[PDB]
Amino acid sequence: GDHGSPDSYRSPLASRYASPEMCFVFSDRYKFRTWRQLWLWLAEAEQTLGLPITDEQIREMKSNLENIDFKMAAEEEKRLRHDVMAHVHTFGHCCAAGIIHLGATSCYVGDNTDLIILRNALDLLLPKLARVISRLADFAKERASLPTLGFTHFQPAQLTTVGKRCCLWIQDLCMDLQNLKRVRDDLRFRGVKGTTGTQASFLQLFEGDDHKVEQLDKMVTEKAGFKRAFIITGQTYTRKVDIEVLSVLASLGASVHKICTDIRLLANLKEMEEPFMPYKRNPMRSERCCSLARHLMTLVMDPLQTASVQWFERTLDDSANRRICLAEAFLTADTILNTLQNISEGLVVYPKVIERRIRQELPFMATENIIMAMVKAGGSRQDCHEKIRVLSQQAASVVKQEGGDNDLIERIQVDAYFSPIHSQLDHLLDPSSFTGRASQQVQRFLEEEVYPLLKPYESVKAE
Amino acid sequence: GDHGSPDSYRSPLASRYASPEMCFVFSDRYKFRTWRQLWLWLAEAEQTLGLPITDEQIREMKSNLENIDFKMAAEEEKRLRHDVMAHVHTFGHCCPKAAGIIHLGATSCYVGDNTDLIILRNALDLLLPKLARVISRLADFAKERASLPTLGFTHFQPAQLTTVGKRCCLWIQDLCMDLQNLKRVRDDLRFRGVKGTTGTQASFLQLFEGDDHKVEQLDKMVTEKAGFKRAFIITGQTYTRKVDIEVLSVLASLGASVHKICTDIRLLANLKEMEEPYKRNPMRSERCCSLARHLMTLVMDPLQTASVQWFERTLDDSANRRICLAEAFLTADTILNTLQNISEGLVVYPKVIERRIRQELPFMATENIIMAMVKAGGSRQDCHEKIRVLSQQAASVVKQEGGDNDLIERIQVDAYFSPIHSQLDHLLDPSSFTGRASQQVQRFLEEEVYPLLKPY
Amino acid sequence: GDHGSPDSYRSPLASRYASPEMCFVFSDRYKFRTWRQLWLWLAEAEQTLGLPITIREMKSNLENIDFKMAAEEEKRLRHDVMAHVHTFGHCCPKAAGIIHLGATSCYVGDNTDLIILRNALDLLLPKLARVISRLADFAKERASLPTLGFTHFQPAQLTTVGKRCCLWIQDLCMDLQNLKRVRDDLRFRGVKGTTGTQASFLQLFEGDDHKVEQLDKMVTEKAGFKRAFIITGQTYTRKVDIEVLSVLASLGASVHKICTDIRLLANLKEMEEPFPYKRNPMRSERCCSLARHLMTLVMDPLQTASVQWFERTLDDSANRRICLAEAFLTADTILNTLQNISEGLVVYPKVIERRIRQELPFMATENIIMAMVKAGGSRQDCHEKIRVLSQQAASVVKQEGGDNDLIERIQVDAYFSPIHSQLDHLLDPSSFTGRASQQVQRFLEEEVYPLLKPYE
Amino acid sequence: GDHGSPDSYRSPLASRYASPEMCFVFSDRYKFRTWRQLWLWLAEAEQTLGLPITDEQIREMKSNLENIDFKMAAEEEKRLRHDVMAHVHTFGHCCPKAAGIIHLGATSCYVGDNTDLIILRNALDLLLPKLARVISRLADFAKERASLPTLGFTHFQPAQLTTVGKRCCLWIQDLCMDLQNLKRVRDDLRFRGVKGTTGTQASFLQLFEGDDHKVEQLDKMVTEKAGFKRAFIITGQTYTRKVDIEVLSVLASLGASVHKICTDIRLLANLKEMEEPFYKRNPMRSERCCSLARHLMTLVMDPLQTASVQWFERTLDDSANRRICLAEAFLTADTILNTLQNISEGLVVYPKVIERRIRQELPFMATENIIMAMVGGSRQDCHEKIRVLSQQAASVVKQEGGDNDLIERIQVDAYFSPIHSQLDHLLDPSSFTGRASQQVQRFLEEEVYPLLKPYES
Ligand SMILES: Nc1ncnc2c1ncn2[C@@H]1O[C@H](COP(=O)(O)O)[C@@H](O)[C@H]1O
Ligand SMILES: Nc1ncnc2c1ncn2[C@@H]1O[C@H](COP(=O)(O)O)[C@@H](O)[C@H]1O
Ligand SMILES: Nc1ncnc2c1ncn2[C@@H]1O[C@H](COP(=O)(O)O)[C@@H](O)[C@H]1O
Ligand SMILES: Nc1ncnc2c1ncn2[C@@H]1O[C@H](COP(=O)(O)O)[C@@H](O)[C@H]1O
Ligand SMILES: [Cl-]
Ligand SMILES: [Cl-]
Ligand SMILES: [Cl-]
Ligand SMILES: [Cl-]
Repeated sequence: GDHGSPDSYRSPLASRYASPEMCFVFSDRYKFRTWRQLWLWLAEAEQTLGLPITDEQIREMKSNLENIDFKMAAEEEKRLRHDVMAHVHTFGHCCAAGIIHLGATSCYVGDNTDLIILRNALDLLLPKLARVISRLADFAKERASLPTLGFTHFQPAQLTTVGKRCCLWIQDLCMDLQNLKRVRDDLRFRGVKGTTGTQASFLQLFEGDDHKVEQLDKMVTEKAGFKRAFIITGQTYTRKVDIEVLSVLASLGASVHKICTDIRLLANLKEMEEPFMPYKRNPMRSERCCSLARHLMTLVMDPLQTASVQWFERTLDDSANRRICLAEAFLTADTILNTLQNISEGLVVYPKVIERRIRQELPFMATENIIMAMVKAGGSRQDCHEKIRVLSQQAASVVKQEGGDNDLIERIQVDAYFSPIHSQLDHLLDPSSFTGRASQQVQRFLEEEVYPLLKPYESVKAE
Repeated sequence: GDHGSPDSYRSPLASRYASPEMCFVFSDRYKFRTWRQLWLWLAEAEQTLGLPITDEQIREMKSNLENIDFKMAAEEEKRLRHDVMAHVHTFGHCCPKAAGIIHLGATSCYVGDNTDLIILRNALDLLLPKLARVISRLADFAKERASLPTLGFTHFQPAQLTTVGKRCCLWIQDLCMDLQNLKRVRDDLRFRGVKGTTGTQASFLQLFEGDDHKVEQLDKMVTEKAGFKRAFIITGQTYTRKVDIEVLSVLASLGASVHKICTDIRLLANLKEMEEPYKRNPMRSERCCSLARHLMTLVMDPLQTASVQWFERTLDDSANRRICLAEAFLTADTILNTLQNISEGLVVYPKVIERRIRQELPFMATENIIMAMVKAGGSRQDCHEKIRVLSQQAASVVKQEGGDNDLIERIQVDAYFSPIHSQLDHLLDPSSFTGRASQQVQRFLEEEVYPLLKPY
Repeated sequence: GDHGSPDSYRSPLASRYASPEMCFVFSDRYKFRTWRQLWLWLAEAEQTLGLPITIREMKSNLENIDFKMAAEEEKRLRHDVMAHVHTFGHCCPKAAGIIHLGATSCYVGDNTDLIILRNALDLLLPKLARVISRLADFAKERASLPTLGFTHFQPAQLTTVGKRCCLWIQDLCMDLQNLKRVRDDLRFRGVKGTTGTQASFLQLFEGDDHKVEQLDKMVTEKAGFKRAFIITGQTYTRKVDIEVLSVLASLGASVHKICTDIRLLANLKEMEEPFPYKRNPMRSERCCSLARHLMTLVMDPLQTASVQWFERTLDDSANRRICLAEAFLTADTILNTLQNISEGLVVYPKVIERRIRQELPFMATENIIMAMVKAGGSRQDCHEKIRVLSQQAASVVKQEGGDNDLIERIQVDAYFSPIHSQLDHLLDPSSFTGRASQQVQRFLEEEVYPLLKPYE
Repeated sequence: GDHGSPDSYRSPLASRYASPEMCFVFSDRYKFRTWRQLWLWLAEAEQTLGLPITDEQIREMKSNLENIDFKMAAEEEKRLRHDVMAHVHTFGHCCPKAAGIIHLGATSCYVGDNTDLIILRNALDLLLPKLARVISRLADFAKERASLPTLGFTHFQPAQLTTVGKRCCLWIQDLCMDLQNLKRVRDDLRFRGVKGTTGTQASFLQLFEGDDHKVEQLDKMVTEKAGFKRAFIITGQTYTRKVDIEVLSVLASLGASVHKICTDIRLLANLKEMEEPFYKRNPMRSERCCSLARHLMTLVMDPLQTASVQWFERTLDDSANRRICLAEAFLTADTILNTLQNISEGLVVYPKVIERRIRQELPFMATENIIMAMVGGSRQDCHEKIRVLSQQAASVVKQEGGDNDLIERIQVDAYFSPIHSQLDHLLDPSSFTGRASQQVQRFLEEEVYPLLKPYES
């Protein structure tokens, strides 16, 4: 087992889905290395502020951040039924021992690690989402002027373009990118707060010096790479934070489910397919994204409920739930972005299928323009409307009652009434003349909104 | 290793929480051995109904149900991008004589769906006795404490006395509703059987040269081999994903029951009236609420999934079900194992309970005091007013001074209540305020609980 | 006015969606009438058990509800049940003293909610049965009409229009069984006192437990319920609300799936909702919209039950006013709308036929190979030859936007001369539907009609 | 009547809970007045950009924005089975000159969607001041009570003392995050504008005879008339239903905050340490807040599911759901904030009840400082001797239902002779509250007051 024995349950998010990078962020090695990192930082800062901590103690700790004895820690945890003290012991064993965790409570490691993990998990998602957006934007640009049947109520509607529709998709994902970046940036550090949030043990440690306590809190926050620490906590950071993070993943799920549902419907229509020659192909990656996106939406109710029933300075009914929902929300989001990147790399378009479908539907939407051209030729709008209405009903009935191709244009051609227009008919039915401002909209959107958001991710010159 | 390297995420449900039995039911070994079992049962039934399958082919399959080369299946899935096809191939590799007849006529869901149904039913069967055992233990506690008065709480404020056992029956009753729900869903679970790519059995009909009777026989025979009483007549490719709603909905409701019970226990621990088996934290109860919450959340997965299945099925159910079905059962198992341990060891502190009743009961006793004063030949009008002023004073000592409730002491030295003084002991006997609590416990256990547990 | 002024928010469920019958079940008039009806049943039973009571000015004033007075009382007391005892007592001067004799507020509040829930289920059941019956008529009508099967919303082994309708019918039949079980299993709260201990009643009957049990039996029987709880706190267990809204949520999932399928078939022009060029399946869209809210709402009672403390907390009350009515008014609307969709549902066989003509040839190549082998050809060779023609046809379709000409390519090819005479029969769509039509028949005879018989 | 007759279901959110102002924002009068406002603005802008619309047509529409014939609209809707077309016809009745130009070029969503956006923003602007007031009132209380020791609770068991004001800061902090969220969502809300049937503006482009600049300017002009800084460039028929998730998710999070705060107050009410403003009193307002906050949380699943299954340029399966969830979420949030303002206005505290509970629990928390004070004694010996006294004190409390007599046991014991002199001082409750008071002062100065300064009036 690197994901373990097949003789016991193994989470598919670990064993089947998420990237090894995100799997590692939520691994026990990452967690426990981070606990040691935090104890190292507490030591460093406690020394600076005058506590009795030698340079030598700080070096032996720094030298053993990664040398974690998991068999030992498991045995100690089993005996003490307390994970942090088990790790204090184990870290002391290879180390500095008497001053590890000096003055701190358990959440100094547990809760601050959770915050580092959440932020690092966001930092993994962000470039992946930007890559998907960038890949879709290339597609939108390429296909900006390609007419395609519009759909409202999934019924034929005013033509759009393949690239304009792709912009609906991109825009939602751009809102996600802004949301994730905001949440990542605004995440605050718990810091040093004590059992109930009052910093009592640290205040005793610093012999009543409130300013040394405030300095320590700022120092560990800065070492952890956070710009801001909470002033106010109970035992832990407010679980409202977990709602904020999972809500943004839930809304990302909704965007992806919509996008991948559209692609599935386009695949049925044979207009677009997932990246690669068999005649029948199933949109399995999009089906998978929808399946996983749904679980992201579902999971938002976990942190909403948890926060709602936290009592006072903390109840421990948050712990098991968070171990599952935070890790699994991010493993799920990771998988979805990885798959969606793959989807976005070489979407297959069939312009001749799209054209055929337009040829079958457009004439029903062209009748106003035909009416205008007759009236421009000095015809009667009224008479023309009545006549064209009857031809259209007849064409529609051939389609449904006979299962034939649409013959409206043929009907108009052999009708002498429309003789003043027969020479304009090809021009009047040119699909590019029905797509409104779709291509211009693509260009403006990409220039004004999409590329500026992508500029921090970019990662040839005139000479 | 067994649970994997510490360099990946490892589910807490596997490594921390659930029993080995439930973890085994949701293991890849059990899943794939069951795929092979289903292929064996298909071959046996098909041979019986006249298809060209040999005893040697059958013996080969039977001999290799557990002999699963997980490495080969992983490689072949990477190549084929199809999990069932990968396992058909892998099973044909260790069963070369049988290779050509494995999966004959079937679509992938034949093994996938039917195995999930077998797993769901077996998971229900592990839960049901554990739930019965929790109910039995709480029933014993309820009988033992049926007559033990305790302060009633409405709005979490002092109310008409109950008994420790009577309150316990609130917990038990919800859990009995859960036992009944789980049993009904278990007994009512139908097998998908043999249905074909779109549910029409077209492949099987062709194999049997248009003999509809043989197709129906095949469906009956695999169903019976699988230990199910009934198969669907109607399916698309999959069994209706409405089934997953039915199963996870009863688990969600069980989560709500547990969350409430364990909330009350956590409050009782604050009150120092009851504890789980000087600072002592109700951590098992906290863990149960925490996991019960997840059980409730998960119900939204199958509701959504079934709502957007298109036609004879879409594959957007598959990843989701891999996550939620196992998680729901592992979560439920864990709660019931933990609740078993809580139920085994509940400690009651009667002296604390009695102290609290003595602090609160005098304020609820004023009516009784009036009636005795009245029957002694006193003014219902005047006795109310006299007692009300003493009560206002006593209430101020409690809230304004943080003092003990001295309402009875007040009445004892007030001569207007002379007719009543001899009776005060008896007028404030907490046993006389519990209404029918203890009788309710006895009737409930005899009429409702014991009969439900008799089968376990 | 009847739905109020347009200058405030008015629920669309009342003003736009639900039937007047369902609206009236969740009306204040129905609610407060039932309060008085309960008060009459309480006084009647109390008299039969010998309390001091002679009932007719109560039975007189069941409908004579002075809403103006009651609102003034409630402002004054900030307690709805208190307000209506005073009001009913105002118009009932002869009985004011004996109204609510012994009871806590939940005697009217909670039992009325159970009466309302059961009456609401009783409005839904016939509606659901009727929809099922209409869909069954349609399934039988179209049992043999071949239609393109769909998995992943890609072409798959043919089904029939009627067989696909059976997928929809089955999910609804499960809903009908669920709704009937919950209706039949609903227990009355009866007479239970403030914390569930019947202390006030025990007192009233001077310690006679038997009479308290009898009273409880009597009011339950008067309310038309078979069974009361033995065990309650102040209220019936809010687990009941989970059981009810969960079955509604599952109904929403069924309906959302069915109406999604209809919307897809509407895009394909194979089906249309009953009678401009553009035809939109707006009733099916509305059903999906509302079904979605029905699934959403299950999280309300789940959360509520999970955080009820001890013998009850009042944080259930506002929530239940919203979610219970809304769930039933939503479900009423969906059933009404779905009935309307079923009535005149339009099928276009020639559209269905044309699409099968475009897709079936790609699924027919195995049968053509078999016919050629039978004519003494190589399986392998024939496969290669038909593969090249199939790729040509697929390119016409996807690369050129043409009609599928595979059958024509085979017809004009001399290699396939041994089966040219058989092609028309080899491509007969009815020969590709497997057991679809027989399954419709078996399902309707064994499962649907027996289920509907009781609703005849 | 005003909320309708008692013979039908009447939403309790209208009839029983929400403020009349929020009820008005989600009323039909407001909705259909706003549809008319949007039609007028469209006509003004189109006229300016050169379409054949006259001043008297504009004046006619302007004169009739409130003159809504609801009976006629209902009859038209029963006839047309379409709400926007019914209202176009009905407006055209009271505006006969303008009738032919009402809705020119627009699709139905031009009024429906833009009105919803105006409504969401106006609803957000009604909540924000209410939330600010709650925060202010709690901040006042937190400052007053900043140094009042009270038992800390983890796992709802005795823990290191906090203060009444510090604990209040937990509540205030969550609500400040809500205030920031609501403001953000409000400020970032974009207008749908003029987009056409599938969002391509084809109809407008043709009206302007192919002049893209005119189409772009029309969209800008209506957006500016509606008081929005920014319009979408990209839409289908509708604004993206992701917007509805963004708004209801912030409301759901506020529900979570409120549920937690009011759960704490209900627990304090049990302990008799704090009560809601004016012997047995029930925290019924806090209970109702929890009840409604729960519904606000539940509602988040509606928009999530809706957005997830919107096909292409839109499907109509959003419409009925949005009629219910958007109004209800806001009417629920309104009610909660109205009630919470009342709860926050005069919280009752009982210091002597608080003090007694601290006296019962603090000895068990003070044992470390006793050992420190003894340690010129022995850390090992003092710890073993103090342990047995704590076992004796704990069994009195639990097994015998008595008062905590640990301090007495120490006082009588000759061993602790050298510490008896300082025992009162060692058990001073203010010495156990850590930095609670200072944390409150810094929080209020740094984080809360600056957030509230924009709401001074
Ligand atoms: N106040 C606390 N803060 C942090 N961890 C705790 C606290 N109390 C107990 N624990 C430990 O945290 C872990 C919780 O386990 P679980 O419920 O499985 O997440 C166990 O090791 C507990 O012993
Ligand atoms: N119609 C089908 N029935 C069963 N399994 C399928 C079907 N189509 C594809 N699969 C396979 O099902 C698995 C789905 O993977 P996941 O989405 O990760 O659960 C993949 O290996 C697919 O190739
Ligand atoms: N124990 C109780 N049983 C029944 N109703 C109560 C109880 N306590 C208060 N009430 C009333 O129940 C109603 C709750 O209103 P709401 O929270 O708006 O549903 C109010 O009129 C309360 O005064
Ligand atoms: N494409 C559309 N855009 C806006 N409204 C529409 C559209 N199609 C239909 N409607 C109308 O929108 C309303 C939807 O009503 P409901 O489904 O009850 O919310 C009905 O009056 C419909 O006729
Ligand atoms: Cl700390
Ligand atoms: Cl099968
Ligand atoms: Cl009662
Ligand atoms: Cl528009």
